Amino acid sequence: MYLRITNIVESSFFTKFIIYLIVLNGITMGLETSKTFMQSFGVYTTLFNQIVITIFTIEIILRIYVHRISFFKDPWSLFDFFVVAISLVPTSSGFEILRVLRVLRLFRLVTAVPQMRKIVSALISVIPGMLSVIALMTLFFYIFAIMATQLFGERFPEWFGTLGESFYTLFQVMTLDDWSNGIVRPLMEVYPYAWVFFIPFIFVVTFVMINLVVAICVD
Amino acid sequence: MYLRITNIVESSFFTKFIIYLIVLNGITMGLETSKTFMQSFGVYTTLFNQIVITIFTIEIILRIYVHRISFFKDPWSLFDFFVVAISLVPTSSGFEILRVLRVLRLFRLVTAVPQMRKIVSALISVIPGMLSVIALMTLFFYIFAIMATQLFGERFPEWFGTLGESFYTLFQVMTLDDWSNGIVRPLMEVYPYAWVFFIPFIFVVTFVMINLVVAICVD
Amino acid sequence: MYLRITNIVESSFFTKFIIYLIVLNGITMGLETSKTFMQSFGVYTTLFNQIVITIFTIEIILRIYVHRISFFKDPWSLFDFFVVAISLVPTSSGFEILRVLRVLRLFRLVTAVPQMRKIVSALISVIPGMLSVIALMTLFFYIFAIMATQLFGERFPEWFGTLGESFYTLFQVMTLDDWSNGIVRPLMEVYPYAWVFFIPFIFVVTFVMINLVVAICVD
Amino acid sequence: MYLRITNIVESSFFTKFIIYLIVLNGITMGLETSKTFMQSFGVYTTLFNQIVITIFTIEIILRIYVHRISFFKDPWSLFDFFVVAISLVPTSSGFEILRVLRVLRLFRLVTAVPQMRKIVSALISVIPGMLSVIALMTLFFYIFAIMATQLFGERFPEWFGTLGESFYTLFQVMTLDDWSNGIVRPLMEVYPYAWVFFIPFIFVVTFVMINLVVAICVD
Ligand SMILES: [Ca+2]
Ligand SMILES: [Ca+2]
Repeated sequence: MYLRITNIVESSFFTKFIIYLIVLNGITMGLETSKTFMQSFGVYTTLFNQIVITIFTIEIILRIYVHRISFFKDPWSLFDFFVVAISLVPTSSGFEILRVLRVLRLFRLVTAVPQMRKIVSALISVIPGMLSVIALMTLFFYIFAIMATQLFGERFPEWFGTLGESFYTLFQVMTLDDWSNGIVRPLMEVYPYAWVFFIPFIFVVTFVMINLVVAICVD
Repeated sequence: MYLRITNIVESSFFTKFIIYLIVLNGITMGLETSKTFMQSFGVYTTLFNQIVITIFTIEIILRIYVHRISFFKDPWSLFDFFVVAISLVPTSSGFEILRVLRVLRLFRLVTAVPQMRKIVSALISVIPGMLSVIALMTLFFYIFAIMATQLFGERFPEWFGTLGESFYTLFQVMTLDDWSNGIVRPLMEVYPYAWVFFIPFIFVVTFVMINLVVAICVD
Repeated sequence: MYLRITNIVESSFFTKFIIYLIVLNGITMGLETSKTFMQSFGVYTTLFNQIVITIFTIEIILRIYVHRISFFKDPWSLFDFFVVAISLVPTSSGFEILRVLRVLRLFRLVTAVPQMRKIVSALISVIPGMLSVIALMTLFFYIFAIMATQLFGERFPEWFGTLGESFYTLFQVMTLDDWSNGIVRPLMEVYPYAWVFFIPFIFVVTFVMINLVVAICVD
Repeated sequence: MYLRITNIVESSFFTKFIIYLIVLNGITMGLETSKTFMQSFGVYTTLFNQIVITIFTIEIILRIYVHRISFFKDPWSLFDFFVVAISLVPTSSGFEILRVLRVLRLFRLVTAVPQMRKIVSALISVIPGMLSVIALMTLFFYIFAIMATQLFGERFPEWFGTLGESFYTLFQVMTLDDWSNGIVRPLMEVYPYAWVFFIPFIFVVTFVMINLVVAICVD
C-alpha cells in the first residue's frame, strides 16, 4: 500500500488541497476575532476548526510513512509537525497561550508554498553571517545592563531595578524610542552625569547596527 | 479632421499649455486654503476652477480620438482620465472627499512631464521585486494581529480590541513609534510577559525590513 | 604693489594665520556663552571680536585684489565674503539674528582648510543626483499638505489649520516622530478614517526616502 | 625560568583557563545583581571576586615578562592591563564608579577570543574613514549649539541655556527622539520661527548621516 499513498501524498492535488485548507482556516481565525460572529456561528467554526486539526494529523501521519527519517531532517516538515502538535494539546489546562499559539499554523502557508519558502530561506540564510556581531552585542547589553542595574536601580527601579529591567530599558534606548525625555532627562534630575552612560551606549549600539547593515549589503 | 487635431494634440504648444494650466491650478489650490483669500476672491477661483476642469476634459476627449485603444493602455493616461473624472463628480451628494480628492489632479504635473515620469516609473518598478517580501510581512502582521487581539483586546480594547485595531497598533510598534512607554510598558502592568510578544515581533519585522532594503540595493 | 601683496596673501603663513584666528574666535564664542565669563572678561572678548572682524575684512579686501573677478566665481570665496559681511552689520537695529548669525564665521574653518573642503564637496556633489526625487516629494508634500488642511484643520487647527501647519505636521509624521499617539490616534477620535490618509502617506514617503538612499549608494 | 613560563603562558591551557575564569566571573556578576542572592551567598562571591582579581594580576604579570615592550604596544594587552588595574583600586573612598567600572573586565572575553577580536577589529577599522565626516559634524554641532544657547536659553534653560545643554538637546533632535511635540512645538509657542532653525538642522544632520553610511558600504 506504500506506493499507493506515496502517489497520493506526492500528488499535486494533495498539496493544493492542504494549501486550500490553510487559506480557509486563516480566514476562519480572523472571523473568530469577532465576538458577534462567534455568537452567530461559533459552533460552525469550532467544529470546522477541529476537523482541520484531524485532517492535519492525518496529513502529518501520511507525510511520515512516505519519508520516515528524511522528514525529521526537514526544517519545514519539522515545523509543521511541531505546529500541529501545539494545536493538538487539549482545549484546557496548562497555559491559556496554547489555545492562542494554535494560530501559528497559519505559518504553514509559508511552508506549503515554495515561493514563500524561498524568501524565508533567503532571509534566514543571512543570520549565520551575523552571529559574530550578535554575540558581541549580547555581551555588550549584558555588561551595560549590569552596570545600569547597579548605577540606577535604587532610585529608578522601574527602569533599572533588575537585570531584566535594565535589559529592557537598554533595548528601548537602542530602538531610540522616547529615550531622552522618557528616560535620561529624568535619570539626570538625580544623576547629572547619566548622559555619560547613555550617549556612548547609543553611539556604540547604533554604530554596530550600521556595520551589521552594511555587512549584509555585501554578502 | 482627424489629422488636423492629431497635429494639434501632439503639438508642443498643446502639451506646454497643459503644463501651464496645472501649475496655475496648483497655485490656485494653495490659495483656496486661505480663509481670507476665499473671502473677496472666492468666485474668482471657483470659476477659474470649473474653467480648468472643462479644458481638461476637452483635452482628455481629444486625447482619446487620437489614441483610441492606445490611451486606455497608457498608465499615465488612464491616470489623467480617472483624476479628471473625480474632478467631475458634482460639488455635492455622496461623500465630501470627492471635493477634496480633486486636488489629486495636481499629480498630473507628474504624468505631463517626462522628467517626473522618469523618476516615478523608476520608483514604481522596484515594487514587483518586493512582493515576495511584502506578502510575507502581511501574512506575519495578520498572524500577530490575531494573537494580539485575543491576548490583549479584553483589557486594552483601544489598542488590540479589534482585528483592525491590532493591525494599527502593530504597525505603530513596527515604526517603533512610542512603542515601549505607551504600549508595551502599560501592557506589562497587567501582562508581565507581553515583552515575549513584542521584542520578537520587533526583531523579525525590523530584520525583514533591513533585508528588503538590501534587496533594493542589489538591483 | 600687486606682486608684493600677492606674496602676502598666497603665503603659507597668511593662510595658517587665518586658520589660527578662526580656532581662536571659535573658542572665544563658546566662552561668550557663559554669563559668568562675560561679567568678568566680557570687554576682553568684545574687543577681541571687533579686532578679528577688522583683520578679516582686511584679508577679504586683500584676497580680492589678488584674485579680482576670479574670486566671485569661487563658491568658497563668495561664502567668506557673505559670512564676514553678516559679521559687519552694526550691533543694533533691524533683527538681532544678525548678531547671532555672526557665529556662522566659524564655518570658515571648513572654507579655509582642505579635507573639510574635500568632504563638504563630496557631500554637496551628491545633491544634484537627488533633485529629481526631492522635487517629486515636494510636490507630494504640497498635495497632501493641501488635502490635510481642508480635511482636518477645522477640528485640529494647531496641526493642520494653515497650509504651513500641515507642512510642519506632515514633516513630523515623515520623521515618524510621535506620529501615532501624538497625532493620528487623536485625529481618529473624530475622523475614524484618518488612518486611510496617514498610513498611505507614510508608506509612500518612507519608500521614496529608501530609494533616495539606495540611489546615493549607486552613485 | 624564562622559557619555562613562556611555555606556561603561551600554553593553550593557560589561555583556556583564563577564558574559563571570565565566563565564571561574568556569571558571578549577574548574580551580584540579585539582592536576595547577596543575602545568602554574598561572602562566597566577594571572595571569589577578590581571588579572580589576583589570578588576573598574576597572569598580567606573567604576560608582561614573556612579552616586555611587545605587550605595551599591543592594544588588546594594554586594555587588559587597564581593565584589571581599575579592578585593583581598593574597594573604598574616592569615586564609586570604580567599583562599578570593575564589571568592564567582562570585555576580556572579547580580548581573549580571536573570533571576537576579529569582529571588533573589523568594526574599529571603519572609524578612520569616518573622521573627516565626524569632525565636520562636531564642528556643526558646536556652531548650532552656540546659536541655540543664545537664541532659546533664556526662556528655555532646561534645554539650552548652557553650551552643554544645547549639545544634549541638539543630539536628541538628531536622534529625532520626540523632537517636534517634545521640543520644537513648545519652542514655537514663544518663538514662532524656531522651525527655520530646526528643520534645516535636521535635513543637514540626517543628510550627512546618510552619506556616512553609504561611504562605509563601499569601502
Ligand atoms: Ca515619543
Ligand atoms: Ca519616536
